[PDB]
Amino acid sequence: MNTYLIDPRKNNDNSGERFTVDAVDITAAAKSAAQQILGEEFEGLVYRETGESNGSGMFQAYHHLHGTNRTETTVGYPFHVMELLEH
Repeated sequence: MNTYLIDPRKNNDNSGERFTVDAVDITAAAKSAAQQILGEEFEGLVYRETGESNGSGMFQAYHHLHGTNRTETTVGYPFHVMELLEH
């Protein structure tokens, strides 16, 4: 298990409020972060907008728009996910 530092960025009006999640890897961390930012009703996934694969970067959540038959839509604004070593 690893720890990741989450900055919700525009999701909290760039207030500077940040928090951590625990996850096995960065993509799992980004999904957990999206669930925390967007609330219990969010079910979806995330894709990467910045950074190297398996490394820190900006992520964007998306989901299937309920009531429709096809196609994804983004949810929320991008947020940052960073590996964090705890002591």
